[PDB]
Amino acid sequence: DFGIIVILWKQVTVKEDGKVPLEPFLTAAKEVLRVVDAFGSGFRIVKNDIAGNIKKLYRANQTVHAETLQELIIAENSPDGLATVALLWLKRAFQFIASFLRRLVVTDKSLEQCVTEAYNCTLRPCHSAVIQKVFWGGVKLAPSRERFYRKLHPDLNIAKAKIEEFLIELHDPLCCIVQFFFQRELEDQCWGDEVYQRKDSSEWLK
Repeated sequence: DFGIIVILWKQVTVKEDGKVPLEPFLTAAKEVLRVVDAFGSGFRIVKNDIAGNIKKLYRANQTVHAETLQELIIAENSPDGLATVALLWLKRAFQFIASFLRRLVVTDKSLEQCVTEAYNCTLRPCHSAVIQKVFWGGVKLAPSRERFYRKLHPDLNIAKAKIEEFLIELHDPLCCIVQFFFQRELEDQCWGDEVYQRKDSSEWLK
């Protein structure tokens, strides 16, 4: 039931105030692991990374009881806060996953060049040289575009249709966080996928 990812991210409603709901965002964040599960063990860094992040956000949020991501980060007011460093990395991961899945659903480039350009414009600068080698090691274990699609949903056309709707819904909450971490001067390395990150949420398809 991969399509559930579309519905949960839609629940991450960013209205005019530009705030991201904390619980709808985190439930939906957990369903993104469906992506590293279809990629396989070579995505361990991304899988464990996101996971430790979804968990740490819950752990951090407590006495603060922030309702949205914005309020939670404001309460810590510190680049080294547990929740803030965690969301910086979680966002970077979805920019990567977003930058990746797009290069897969619209362009005709291989999955390999896909993981490369995606990584190259997001997390690569954030990884020490030794960790970059672990990631490239993991890309050696990558499926082809078709096996990737079929591990998400038995029917290729649906899996593809459903990643497309997902990317549409992940867009504003993720981009709200991206632009927000800069307002707080917390992002100095990861720029992400400029196209996907352009204001419109369906533009990147054309």
